[PDB]
Amino acid sequence: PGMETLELQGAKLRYHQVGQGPVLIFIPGANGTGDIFLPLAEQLKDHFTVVAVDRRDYGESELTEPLPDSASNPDSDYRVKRDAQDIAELAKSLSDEPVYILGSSSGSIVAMHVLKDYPEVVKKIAFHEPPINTFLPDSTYWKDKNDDIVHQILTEGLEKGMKTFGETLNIAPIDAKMMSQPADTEEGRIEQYKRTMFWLEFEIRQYTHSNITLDDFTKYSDKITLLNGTDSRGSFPQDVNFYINKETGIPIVDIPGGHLGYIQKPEGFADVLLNMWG
Amino acid sequence: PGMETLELQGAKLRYHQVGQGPVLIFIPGANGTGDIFLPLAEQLKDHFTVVAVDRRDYGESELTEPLPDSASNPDSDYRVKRDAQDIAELAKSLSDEPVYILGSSSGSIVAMHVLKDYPEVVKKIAFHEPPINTFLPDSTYWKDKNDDIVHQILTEGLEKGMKTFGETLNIAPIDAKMMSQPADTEEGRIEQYKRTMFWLEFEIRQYTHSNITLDDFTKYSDKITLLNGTDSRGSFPQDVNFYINKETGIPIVDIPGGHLGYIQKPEGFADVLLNMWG
Repeated sequence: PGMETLELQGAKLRYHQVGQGPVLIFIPGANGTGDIFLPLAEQLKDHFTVVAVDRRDYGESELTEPLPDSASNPDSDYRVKRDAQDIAELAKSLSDEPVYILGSSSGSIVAMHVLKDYPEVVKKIAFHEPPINTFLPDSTYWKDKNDDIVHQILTEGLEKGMKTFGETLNIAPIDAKMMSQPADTEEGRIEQYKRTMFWLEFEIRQYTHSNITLDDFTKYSDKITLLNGTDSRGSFPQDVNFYINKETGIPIVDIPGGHLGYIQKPEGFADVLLNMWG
Repeated sequence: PGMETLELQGAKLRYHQVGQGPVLIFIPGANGTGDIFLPLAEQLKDHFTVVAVDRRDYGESELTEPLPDSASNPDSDYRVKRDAQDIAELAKSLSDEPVYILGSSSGSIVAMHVLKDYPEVVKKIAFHEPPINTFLPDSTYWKDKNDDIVHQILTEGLEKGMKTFGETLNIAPIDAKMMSQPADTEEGRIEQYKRTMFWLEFEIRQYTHSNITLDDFTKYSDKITLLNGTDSRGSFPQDVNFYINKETGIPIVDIPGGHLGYIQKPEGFADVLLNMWG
């Protein structure tokens, strides 16, 4: 709304444009959207054609293709180079002459890569408070500090909500210890976080309130066995089975282990499945 | 163990298979991957052809089409129905007879939908500790609690996120205040958290250690201005501009506001820009 569109490879790039005169392209930082520049643009519109971009991963811009799987790697250069190319292609569609460019924060980093890889579109460029470290002395120190902070923030946020969730459902301590144990590797721990966040957004609410009724069980009563772990007593999922059994007559079979008894006590769990179905 | 693949609409479904005899399909819960059943499958492989599935969004399975946008909706049934469909088409591809099926946790919910919508593929089925609340007398209490845990993770990321911006970028706290001001609708707040998580994983490490050298600046030193805010003195980004200035001679221009001075002091910011470029 109020925004123009430039279609590029993998994205529809949306930007605000106001004013008259030489093109001045503003590149946003962490918020990623050009609206943060509109009060500044109002002050400038008599001297520049001000262009404030939503970078392709943000705001009203939209990817038309998924990012490469490699983009989640901390060393990936795909996004920063693609953002820089976005600016250069937006510059050429708006002007035949080199333009004015200002980026702030990560936007200044994009602007450095515009200058490096497409200097032909740069008349003048400004780097407002850039947080890049690569050329600093001992830049590995700052790279490692950033990698650590990101790791800490992501992993710590989920463990709080995962404790609360466990206490709500009265999951046994044994079970909660094991379905929250952090993976033995670096990539194992990241995949855990991604897995848990997908589960939170896309599974737990959708599945636990899905359209199942007791009528759906009684039709096929003779086929159903309900399994409660002998080490997970008092937890919410056992109450769910207790209710099904109360209202349908379908029997509960007790089985070793807790909520994860199939991995906690494999031989014991198996023995019971053979009792049932062997 | 190499996994088997079944190509379905929208996904390559991957699964482990061991043993002989009637088919027995294990459906995983929140971890989403069948490998959690491999010790149990070893106990049963003399009696059943054991099949332990990676549900299509997890593990070695892979989507071949994006998830629908509406899958994010807490009331969406796309994923659980598609999960149940996957199991039934797996059963038909493995066996001309109805098969044995066991799901645990959210996998037992998938198993309920398999029995409900594809009863013809179920010989016998076990629901191990299901966390579904829909048919319970107090469903609403459990459902509202789940929505609330999910809501918790969102709002804790919001406030931890103000701590993130000031501690990842090392910037004055008034600037981190503005960078983390809550969006003014709930839908906007959900997008805000996604935008912070994306920036945290996909932007800050990749950009702040991208391949810019001081030689890249000296080559176009005449085009470049470094911008430091007058209200954000002391921060790491100003230290970066100080180092660039020290090594290349490129001038630093002070400009009103802090790290976000273009919106904090738009007319003071513009006046400086016009002295540089107007």
